Amino acid sequence: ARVREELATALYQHDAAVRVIARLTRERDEAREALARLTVTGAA
Amino acid sequence: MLCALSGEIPEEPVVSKKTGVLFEKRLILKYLEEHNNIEPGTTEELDPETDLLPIKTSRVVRPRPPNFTSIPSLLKAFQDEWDALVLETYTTREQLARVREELATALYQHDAAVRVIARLTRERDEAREALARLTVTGAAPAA
Amino acid sequence: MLCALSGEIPEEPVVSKKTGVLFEKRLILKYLEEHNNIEPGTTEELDPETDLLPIKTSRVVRPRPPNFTSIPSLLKAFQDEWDALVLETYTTREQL
Amino acid sequence: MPAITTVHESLPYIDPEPTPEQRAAAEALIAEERAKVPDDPYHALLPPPLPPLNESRHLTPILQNELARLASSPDPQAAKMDALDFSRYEAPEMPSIDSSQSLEETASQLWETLKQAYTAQAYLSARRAHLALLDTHGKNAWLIGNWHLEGEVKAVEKELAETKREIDRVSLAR
Amino acid sequence: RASEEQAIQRRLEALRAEVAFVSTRERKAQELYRKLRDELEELRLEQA
Amino acid sequence: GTLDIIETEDGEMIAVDKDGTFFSTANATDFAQHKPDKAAVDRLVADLRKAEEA
Amino acid sequence: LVRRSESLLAQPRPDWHPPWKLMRVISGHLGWVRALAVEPNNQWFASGAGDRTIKIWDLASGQLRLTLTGHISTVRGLAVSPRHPYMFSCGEDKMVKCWDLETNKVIRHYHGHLSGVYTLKLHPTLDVLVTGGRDGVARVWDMRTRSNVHVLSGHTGTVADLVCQEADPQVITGSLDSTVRMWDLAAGKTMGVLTHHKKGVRALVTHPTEFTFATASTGSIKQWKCPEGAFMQNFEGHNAIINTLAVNDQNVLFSGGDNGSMSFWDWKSGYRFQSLDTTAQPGSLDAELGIMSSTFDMSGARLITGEADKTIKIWKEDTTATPETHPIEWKPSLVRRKY
Amino acid sequence: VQVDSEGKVDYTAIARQGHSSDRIIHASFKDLIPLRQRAEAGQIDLSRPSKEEVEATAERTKNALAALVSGALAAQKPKNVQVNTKREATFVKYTPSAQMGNNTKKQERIIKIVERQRDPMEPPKFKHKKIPRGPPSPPPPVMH
Amino acid sequence: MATDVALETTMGTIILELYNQHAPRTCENFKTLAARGYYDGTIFHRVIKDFMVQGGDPTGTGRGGRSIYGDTFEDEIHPGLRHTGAGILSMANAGPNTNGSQFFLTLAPTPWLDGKHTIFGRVKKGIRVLQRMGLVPTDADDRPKTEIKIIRAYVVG
Repeated sequence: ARVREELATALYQHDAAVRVIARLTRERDEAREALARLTVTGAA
Repeated sequence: MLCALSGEIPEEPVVSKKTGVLFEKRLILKYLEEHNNIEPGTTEELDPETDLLPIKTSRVVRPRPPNFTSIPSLLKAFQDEWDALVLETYTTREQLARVREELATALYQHDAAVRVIARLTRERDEAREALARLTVTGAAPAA
Repeated sequence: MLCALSGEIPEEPVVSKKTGVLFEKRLILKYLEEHNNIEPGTTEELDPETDLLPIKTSRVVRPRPPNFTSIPSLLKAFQDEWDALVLETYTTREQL
Repeated sequence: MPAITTVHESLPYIDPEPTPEQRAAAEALIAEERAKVPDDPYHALLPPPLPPLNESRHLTPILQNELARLASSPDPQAAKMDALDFSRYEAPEMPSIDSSQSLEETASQLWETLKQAYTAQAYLSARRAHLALLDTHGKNAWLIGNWHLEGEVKAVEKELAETKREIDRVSLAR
Repeated sequence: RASEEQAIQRRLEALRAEVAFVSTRERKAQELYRKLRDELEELRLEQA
Repeated sequence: GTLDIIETEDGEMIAVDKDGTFFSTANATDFAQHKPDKAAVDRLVADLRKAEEA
Repeated sequence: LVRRSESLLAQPRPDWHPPWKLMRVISGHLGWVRALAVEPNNQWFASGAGDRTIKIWDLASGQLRLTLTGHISTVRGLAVSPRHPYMFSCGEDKMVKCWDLETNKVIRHYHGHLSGVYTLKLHPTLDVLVTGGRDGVARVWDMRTRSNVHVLSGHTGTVADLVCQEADPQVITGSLDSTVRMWDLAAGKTMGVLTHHKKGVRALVTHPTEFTFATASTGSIKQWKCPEGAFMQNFEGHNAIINTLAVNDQNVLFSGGDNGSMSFWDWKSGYRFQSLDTTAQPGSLDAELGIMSSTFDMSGARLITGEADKTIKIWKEDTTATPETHPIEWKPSLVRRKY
Repeated sequence: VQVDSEGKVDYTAIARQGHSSDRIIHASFKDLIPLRQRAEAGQIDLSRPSKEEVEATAERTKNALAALVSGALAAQKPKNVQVNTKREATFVKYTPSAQMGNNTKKQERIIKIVERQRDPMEPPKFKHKKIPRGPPSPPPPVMH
Repeated sequence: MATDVALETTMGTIILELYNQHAPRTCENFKTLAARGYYDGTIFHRVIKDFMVQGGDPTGTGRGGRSIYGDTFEDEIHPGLRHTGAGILSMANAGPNTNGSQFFLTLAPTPWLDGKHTIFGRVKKGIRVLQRMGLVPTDADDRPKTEIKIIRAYVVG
């Protein structure tokens, strides 16, 4: 029972970490694309 | 109600004075002797002579099937129950080992996910700091 | 296992700190209010908040029903049969 | 109580649901991080391993031998132990007393058959007494057992419903 | 739920810090624009 | 549909009532809709007039 | 059938109260004493009698401080104001007088009762006095302007009693038409009518700490719960015309019966812990035995009764009494008690 | 015709006929039972209202009685000459409905309402009529 | 098949049949709201003589709706069912698809609400209760002077 509770907590933490990593990757990709577009354009 | 130690009806049900968990008297005494007078599932110390209060009530009448009306039939049923209990204990041990292996794998995966999330957060913070501090220099034409 | 006053299976069993009798919580509260905090069957006073200890059931282990196929039930039946056979053998030996 | 104390910036009820491609990329990054460094078998979050059969404080040596015999079987679910001698409790047939058999040997065989028949008759009388007691008190015993089983099932269902309601309330608040 | 509450508090603090930094950058840009307008007005007054 | 006719296993016609509106006309809001016939009203008026003449 | 409660907690077990004994008898009045009013500092009390005088007596000594005249008929009401130096008398001469106690003179008249006035109550928080009489009307008067600000109509008999309390129902008028009326003071409308009594309601009282009151007619005392007037219990066993009623801060109901009878009850349980019969002053007839008015002092330790043999009787509770000398003889009977 | 909780014809509409909903009317045998013995009755709160509710009721009742005192003082001694030249107008937004046949939507109106100037010397205009008393409120059931 | 729902009113009992094969979603919405105790204790807020008995509001005003599909759901007009007499159970809306938790018992043939409201049932037993519901004094805004409180409405079975 202790091992099953720890495994359920670990699975929930892994799902939360996967969602957080996906959100962070999306934010970093958006920031990189915005920086590239700002460097390409120049005029704001 | 059922005994906390075995999950069945206790012949001599006794409840902890601090925890309120009912269990068989012999099973509770064996657990206290094995765990040095510690209640099962708790870190508190349980006195077998002071913290245990017996429960006085009517005896539980078990339903007797008509098939187990003979001594050889009762012996065969007892042997089958013992074999089933041994098989259940072996299956529980195997399931506990598999759950421990899965928990170790999940802990390793969670540590890897934490490290990857830290690296991605550092990269995203660096990108956000670069974009926020992006001072617009003079866009001079290529003369 | 049943309530001392209600006589049925209590969903929230409580045990007296002086007598150890299991009963229902509402039935014990009604009996304490009616008899001025007196436990049923005892002339000593019973505190509703102190002398009554609730019973908590843990579902960690698998539930074993109280049937004839249980190992403790089979052991008790074998012990009762052995005691009856020993008493019958002693009576038959005395008669012989 | 779980020992997981890591904090990850995850908002399932607030942030958008990641796509399957994004989930696959996150899983690939997690696998790359897992291949970057070796796993620690002595992690504090991981509980201690199960002890052996001989090292168990509650398992007896006979129980350890039975567990070893069950584990040695290819099918532990179908691993049935050897049954006892149940043929001795049946009706003892007449032994074939040969003409060349001695008087003492025939008398010993007849005495053994008579002892087996007496044991079978005692078992049959005990079965008849148990059947009489069953015919006397079976309705009451079955009613009491069914009431106890129904009460236990109702208590288990009430506990499960309370746990589900608490989980739903916690999920709604979160 | 406990982890989500802690992460929500941390993300709210981080978003507040980022919004404060963006507002400070906008205020610095507004001050630079005001200084440039004042310098342009001074140059136009000096030239005329 | 308020009263239900059932031929039971003994082959006798039983008539069970869902409500209690048949036995006593409590729960039956059509107790106002009862109209006594001419003979009963004439009997009542005749008895009251007999008490008057007494 | 309406269900009852079988818990055996619907009948409270009575608390022990010591019995009461005669202490004093004060002569000098030449009429039946019908009014009684203890001043808020518990030093003197006020008796009004059939000789149309109001006598002020020292409570500790029973010694005649003063006699005030000015009524011409029997004085029926009397009230010493806890917020003003005023005393309030009503009479059978239709007069409602306000006496200034700093001058011992009548300074105000509250005119408008068409017949003799029987009752008079001061509102505990407002500056209002309430009279009822033989005209079937409870007049609600403003103290300052002498203005009859409410005419409480609806009774068809003599309004014989009346209580004022700080919460709704602010007026409670018992009448000789056997009804009790609960009145909202702000509108002048009947909140409720209680018709449980069979005969003329002559006595009312309110409990000092509980939000309940009691009414009394001949052979019957009824305890009721405010603000809905739900019937709480019966006080039973006083088979006489009950003129008065006095509950204590220690939960004592005192019913005085016109034939000279007395009952001391425990308020919460309805148990009669004492049943007395008063004695007449020498020279009186048997027919002159009767408790006509009663009150407690502010301490609650003395019962003052004005009696139809023109007397004032002080009653103390017995200090040499214990629960063993006077045991409670109450048992939880199991009777249907046909209501 | 209404029904009660268990289901029977409810006859409390006859006792309550002619009375408002806040009127307390005892009309059943259940009112003759003591509160402690009255079936669905557990804990009964027998405490006086707190100082907040007591003072709120005191304020409300003394405002009503103060209005009555003002009316009684106006009636008791009139102020010699009954005129008031502070005749401040009251403005009313009146939206007409359709009436007398035609159903065209008439324009909404703004109406100035001013008290009329009265002669200070004018005596009371009309005599007082002695009309007999109306019937009382519908009497309650007799709960003996 | 038609499934039954029992309105326990302060006028009598109304047993309604519900048409699963003609307008399903409204029918399990009605069943789920009735069995959960949601329609236990509301009022019949509108009564118009020879037109309507309409109720189901949690607030008793005309705006409440707590349908099991969120806050509202869509219309399910099937042309086989038309408002054709006294006692028809229909689901009422306000204009386009706004179906909440308000039900609508037609008291007379009303062949002008076809296609605007979702006919999803019928009064099976107890039409005299609805007839006495229609003949109640209503003051100005079709709300009755007295209260026609609903207490219970159960699947019976």
